[PDB]
Amino acid sequence: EDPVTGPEEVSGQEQGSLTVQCRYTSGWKDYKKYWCQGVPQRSCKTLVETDASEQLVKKNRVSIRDNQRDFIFTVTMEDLRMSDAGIYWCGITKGGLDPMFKVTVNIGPVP
Amino acid sequence: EDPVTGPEEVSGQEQGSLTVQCRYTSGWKDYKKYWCQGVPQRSCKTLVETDASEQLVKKNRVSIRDNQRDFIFTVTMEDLRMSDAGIYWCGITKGGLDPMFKVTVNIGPVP
Amino acid sequence: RMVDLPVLQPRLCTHARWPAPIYGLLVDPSLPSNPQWQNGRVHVDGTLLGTTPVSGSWVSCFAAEAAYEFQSGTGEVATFTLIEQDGSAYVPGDRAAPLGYPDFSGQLEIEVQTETTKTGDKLKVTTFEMILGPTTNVDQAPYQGRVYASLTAVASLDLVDGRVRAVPRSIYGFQDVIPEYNDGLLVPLAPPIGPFLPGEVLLRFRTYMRQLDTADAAAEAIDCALPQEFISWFASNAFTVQSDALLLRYRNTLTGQLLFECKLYSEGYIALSYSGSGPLTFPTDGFFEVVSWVPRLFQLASV
Amino acid sequence: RMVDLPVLQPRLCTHARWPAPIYGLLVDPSLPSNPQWQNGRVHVDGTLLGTTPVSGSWVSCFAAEAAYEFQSGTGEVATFTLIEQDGSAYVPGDRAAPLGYPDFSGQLEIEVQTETTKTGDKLKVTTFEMILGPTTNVDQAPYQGRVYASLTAVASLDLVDGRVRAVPRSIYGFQDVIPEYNDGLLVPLAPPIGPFLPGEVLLRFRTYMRQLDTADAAAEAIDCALPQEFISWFASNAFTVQSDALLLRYRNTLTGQLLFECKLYSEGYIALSYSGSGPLTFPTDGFFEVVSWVPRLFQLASV
Amino acid sequence: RMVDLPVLQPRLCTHARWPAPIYGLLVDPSLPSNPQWQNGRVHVDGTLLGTTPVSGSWVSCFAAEAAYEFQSGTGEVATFTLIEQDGSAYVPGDRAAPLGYPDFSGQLEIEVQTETTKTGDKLKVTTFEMILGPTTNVDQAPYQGRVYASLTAVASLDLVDGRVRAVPRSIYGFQDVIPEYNDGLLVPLAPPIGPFLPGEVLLRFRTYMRQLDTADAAAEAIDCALPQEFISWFASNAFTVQSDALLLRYRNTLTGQLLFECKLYSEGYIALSYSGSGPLTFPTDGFFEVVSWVPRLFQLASV
Amino acid sequence: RMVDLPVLQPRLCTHARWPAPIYGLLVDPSLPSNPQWQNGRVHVDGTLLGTTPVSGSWVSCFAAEAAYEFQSGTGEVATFTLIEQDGSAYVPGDRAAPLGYPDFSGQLEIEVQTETTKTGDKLKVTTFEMILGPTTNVDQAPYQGRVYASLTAVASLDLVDGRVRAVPRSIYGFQDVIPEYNDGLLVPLAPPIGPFLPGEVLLRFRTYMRQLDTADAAAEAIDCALPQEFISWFASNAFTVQSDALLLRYRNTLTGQLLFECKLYSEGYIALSYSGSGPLTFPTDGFFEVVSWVPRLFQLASV
Ligand SMILES: C[C@H](CCC(=O)NCC(=O)O)[C@H]1CC[C@H]2[C@@H]3[C@H](O)C[C@@H]4C[C@H](O)CC[C@]4(C)[C@H]3CC[C@]12C
Ligand SMILES: C[C@H](CCC(=O)NCC(=O)O)[C@H]1CC[C@H]2[C@@H]3[C@H](O)C[C@@H]4C[C@H](O)CC[C@]4(C)[C@H]3CC[C@]12C
Ligand SMILES: C[C@H](CCC(=O)NCC(=O)O)[C@H]1CC[C@H]2[C@@H]3[C@H](O)C[C@@H]4C[C@H](O)CC[C@]4(C)[C@H]3CC[C@]12C
Ligand SMILES: C[C@H](CCC(=O)NCC(=O)O)[C@H]1CC[C@H]2[C@@H]3[C@H](O)C[C@@H]4C[C@H](O)CC[C@]4(C)[C@H]3CC[C@]12C
Ligand code: NA
Ligand code: NA
Ligand code: NA
Ligand code: NA
Repeated sequence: EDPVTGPEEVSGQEQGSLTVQCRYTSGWKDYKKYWCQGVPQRSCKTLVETDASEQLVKKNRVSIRDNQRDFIFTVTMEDLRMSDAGIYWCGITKGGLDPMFKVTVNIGPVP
Repeated sequence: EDPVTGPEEVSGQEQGSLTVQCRYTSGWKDYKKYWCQGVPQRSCKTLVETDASEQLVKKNRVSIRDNQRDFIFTVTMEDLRMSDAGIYWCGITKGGLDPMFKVTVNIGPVP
Repeated sequence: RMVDLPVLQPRLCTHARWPAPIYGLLVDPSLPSNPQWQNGRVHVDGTLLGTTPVSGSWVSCFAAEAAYEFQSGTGEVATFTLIEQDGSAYVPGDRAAPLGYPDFSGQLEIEVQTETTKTGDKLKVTTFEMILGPTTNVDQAPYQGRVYASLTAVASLDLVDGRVRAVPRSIYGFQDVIPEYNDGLLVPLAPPIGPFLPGEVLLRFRTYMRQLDTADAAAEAIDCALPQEFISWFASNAFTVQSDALLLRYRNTLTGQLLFECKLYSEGYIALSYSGSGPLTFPTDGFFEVVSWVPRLFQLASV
Repeated sequence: RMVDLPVLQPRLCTHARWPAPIYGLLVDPSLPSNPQWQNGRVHVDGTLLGTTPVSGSWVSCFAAEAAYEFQSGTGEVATFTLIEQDGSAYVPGDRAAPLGYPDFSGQLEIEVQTETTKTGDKLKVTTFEMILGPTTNVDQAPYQGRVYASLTAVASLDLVDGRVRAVPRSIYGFQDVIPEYNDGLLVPLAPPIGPFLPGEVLLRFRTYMRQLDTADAAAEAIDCALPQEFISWFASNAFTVQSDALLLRYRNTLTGQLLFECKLYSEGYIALSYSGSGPLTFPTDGFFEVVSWVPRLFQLASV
Repeated sequence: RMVDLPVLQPRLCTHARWPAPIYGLLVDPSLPSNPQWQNGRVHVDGTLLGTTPVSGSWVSCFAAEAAYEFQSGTGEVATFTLIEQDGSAYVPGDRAAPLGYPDFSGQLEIEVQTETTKTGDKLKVTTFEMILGPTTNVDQAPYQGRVYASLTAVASLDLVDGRVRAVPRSIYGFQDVIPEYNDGLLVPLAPPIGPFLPGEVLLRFRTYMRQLDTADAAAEAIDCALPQEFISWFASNAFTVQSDALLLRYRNTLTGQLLFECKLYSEGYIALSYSGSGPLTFPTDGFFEVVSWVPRLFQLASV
Repeated sequence: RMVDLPVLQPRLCTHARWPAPIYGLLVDPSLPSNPQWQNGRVHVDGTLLGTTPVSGSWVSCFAAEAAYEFQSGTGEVATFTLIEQDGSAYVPGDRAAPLGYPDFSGQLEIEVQTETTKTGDKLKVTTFEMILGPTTNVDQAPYQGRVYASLTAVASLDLVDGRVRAVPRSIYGFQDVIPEYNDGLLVPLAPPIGPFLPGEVLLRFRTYMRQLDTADAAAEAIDCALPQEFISWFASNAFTVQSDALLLRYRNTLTGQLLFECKLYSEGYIALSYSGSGPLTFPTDGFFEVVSWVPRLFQLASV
């Protein structure tokens, strides 16, 4: 019954892409969804956020689209670099403490 | 659960030897062990004392060796005389009241 | 009465921005030269600036009315309605926060006395995590008197709401940047430390904070402009200020050898004339003595 | 220069025996009249007594070289080889312990910075349990520079030995009795506070300590003779002492109305003439002022 | 006012070093000529020396805060944190111990009032064994205010800690040697009794102590320089001292026949001119009278 | 020479009815106002009354020729043929008992030096139980010079008959009523203390006796009319008595402040004017001073 869940560990490759699915419970349908970066958790940098609608939003190399029927918002990171590796979070914006789930992103070169 | 135990009564013979085993509980391993002589108990004359190690210590005719595996320190009194008879104590040096066990030593002539 | 200073050695004094002993005394021109620290700020005439308190036990602490609740997916959640640390009401005014509230950023572990309803127990000490800044997604507003903290737990701790004093246990991801005082809006702030003459650099009193770090074991340094003893020394005396700065001498306690001379500006910070490019640390077992009043343009001997 | 006192209100000062703000000011003849507190002791001429430090951040803390080990059936055991909190070597001398070491009894929860070898972590803050006294089965000897602490664990925490500063988290089973300084033997101590004239009682500066209690929710009070700001005030000024005591007045800060007159004895404690049987509390927003030197036999007006 | 003496007979007086009547009056040149007794020492001007008390009920007793515990293999163990016998705090100072503390050696049986928690009992009188000296392996330090005692028992007596007055029940292995006052270190002592002129020997007031002896039934003698009544007599009168000694006459109470002349030295001891080699006892139903002041070199008539 | 008093404080004096320090000073009209205590009774001219001795070591003690035997069903039984404590023969005369014999009731534990024939021992100290009164079924007759004591034993202790001095170890079932002096018959007694003027009450010097009690832990108080030092002071000085009473002032030793004025009647008891119904205690660190002689009807100021 966690408010938002996702993959604990994802791996991409340089100049490639990776996709992250953040699942949430029905109650958070009409809330803004976001994808943020870094630690400490609650001072992370929001990279892209929705307007609580199902519109796809793209900022720089990060995209986000909220599916308010299956209650999953999907994050896509394009043209990956080694510097993209780190801790990220699926996020739902509310007053006070946000529902957040830690996502570790590993990036390597193509073999 | 006594801290130190030994023989209540030992008897030797002139020009002979006697040995006294003082067993103690594991907690007193790293304490100095000693053999003292006379009454009152807690003003007795220390004849020989260890340095809390297993090294053998000898002063005049009295020897002491601490076995810190079986938790027994062995006192040896050599070349006994009748005047050696009296009250002795197995001792463990501590702050305040020492653990002490009364050992009565009788010395007689050889038949 | 002419301004004087306590004969106390820095190594025996209290840090003014983190409740710990002072361990270092140094200059470092590579660091930000005009920090806007909100604690440890006092004028030589005794006027406290920013959130600076008189007592060192207030530094990087707060007091509050605590309300606890459990939130699935987050844990035990604390809402702290801030109050001044002596119990007088906190009124949002001409400073960033209640006196002594942290003036740095990062994730702060705090300790409070908690009462429980569980049979067989009564009083415990609970560690909470509280994000300070630089930016948060929590809408921290200590300026308004409301901050949020949390701790991971599988179920409610059955805490009773009530009064608390929160003291700092550790810092995670420390940054020497002012925290989120008002949910992203600006607040009344003490101005940046300065200005300095060309070649003048800030004298820093340094301590090291208990920290959480998963990789680096190097100590986390934090600087303040004056020892807490000096702040309360000026706050008690209410000296009359004549010129813009005071010429000070830092001397060895036993031998008397002069280590450096410096200028204590009336705005509450010490400057040294320093020609180096890298850090220079000084012995911490010396003492400061006031020589005389000097004008702002007074040129110091170089270190 | 004639002795003076800071205008600081007690409610804005730091306690001298537990690192917390001062919350109370009172006399209570039902408590022990002549406590032998080892912290918060200073002569008016500036001579520190007992283990009293200058900085309040040293109070009820210690520094050491820590050696850790796991002992099956008990847990993680810490052996602290004490050092003075500024890093100078601790040498057993004419006082009970290193400066600032706790002068009360009970089980003290302490916090230290620990480094671990377990992959994925590096720096943590670990809570240890340390029995202070009155008697222990652990053979605490801070006078010799060795104290022991422990923490329950199923396996080794893989801590790395090194330097630590230990700060107090909570007290359990508090008793205002000096702890085991030397494995049951006595140590050089500051003498009991006193003596007093007939009808004179000790003025107490009170704070409340973070505690662990399984049944009683009432706050745990601890008293000291002088605020820490007064301790460092005398240590810095090094006044010359003329008579046996100083006549002081405690006045309301706003109106100036006199609340009581008292005697600050040169040995570092304040006396009031009070014949009542129960506690009598006083406002904490007043200030003390020095009136004059007086002989020991100076008779105070009753409060 | 010229010094005078009470007409009280030695056989009706109180001993000054063991709480018992005086039974003998003698000189004995074979005993140590210059004992350093710490009790029963007073100047003729009334100055008490060493640990000498005014009240005879303090002699060879002590008062303390008692802490009890059971130790298997030893028994019920008492830790006595000493206090002055009137309840005023004992502070290590310019004498060997609290007033009245034993100044001899051996194993002392003491009696204290004990409270127990065992159902069906409450208040008992318990006998403890306490080693005084000359040297111990117990670290007795009455000078610092801590001594240890024990009594054989198969299980805990469930004693309650609290205040006690300890009185002597018996002595075992008595030695007229000062006890271990400070864990082997030296303490401030009253000087040895003396000096004496050639041919002069100390007059001894003798009683016999309750003792434990497994073979020898002969009584255990202990001597003091003056009856306890004379100590309180000199302490109360505060006479002015003119010369170095007072010439005394010991005469029969009924007939008036002169038994001997002696010198009461101003340092508080009586000397007789006696050339014999063995002990010489005197009747204990006589009286002392002051004749006049004499210089130190005054030669007494032989007895 | 006009009667004067030593400056001795009550808290530093010896109790006159139980061999212990004086701990309390009080009046209590709810207690028996005209007690017939037999020890601690003296005229101001030095005349001893009842069984009062000069030496405090005689108080509540006795000396005897002891005869020991074992009686199956009883234990070790002691027959004490009483003697005066200095060794002079006891002759039944104009007082209740030998000097110093206990003047209260209850079961008294006494200690005597005993010699044994048992191999391995020789000299011991043996505790006996001795019933004093008020009534016994054992025919105690200290007036006749014969008292009996016993201790439960499964077999004979092999005691040797001989001389003893008996000192008190504890009291059980204490009652401040004169003991059975003569097997139920009457004896010569010192008269009840008194008389007093309207509003006058007896001043009590109080100590607390070692006791046996299976339920109540409260201390067992016993009062006397004068400290033992005052008794020996009047016995030694032999002042001439002029009026019926002496006006005294009790003042604090340190400040000199007057605590109360009182009347020391020539018959040896002190009166205070006190109209209350319950106890009123006084500080024990004062001193008495003689003001003048006064007639019996002199009216004191209320306390
Ligand atoms: C339960 C705690 C005592 C234990 C504690 O947390 N002590 C702090 C420490 O050990 O540093 C109580 C005792 C006194 C309380 C404080 C005082 O009552 C004054 C003040 C009153 C305000 O309503 C709330 C804050 C504030 C400042 C209180 C916070 C909680 C305190 C500190
Ligand atoms: C790793 C820690 C820093 C974190 C910390 O514990 N800070 C204390 C606090 O936050 O209050 C280091 C940094 C500086 C260190 C101290 C300083 O080096 C001075 C001193 C040096 C002695 O050798 C050991 C004790 C003592 C007193 C050290 C203890 C450990 C400290 C405090
Ligand atoms: C329980 C005992 C009373 C029985 C007793 O031991 N009487 C002594 C005797 O019989 O000789 C109490 C009553 C009063 C107590 C004494 C008084 O309170 C005065 C004093 C107070 C100090 O805090 C402790 C020592 C000291 C000196 C106390 C020792 C224990 C005493 C003597
Ligand atoms: C065995 C005891 C000595 C030990 C003792 O009990 N001392 C008393 C104490 O320590 O307080 C002997 C030594 C001297 C003896 C006393 C003296 O011989 C004088 C006197 C002689 C009478 O016949 C019997 C009583 C009396 C008074 C004796 C009683 C027993 C005494 C006191
Ligand atoms: Na939020
Ligand atoms: Na409590
Ligand atoms: Na020992
Ligand atoms: Na009773």
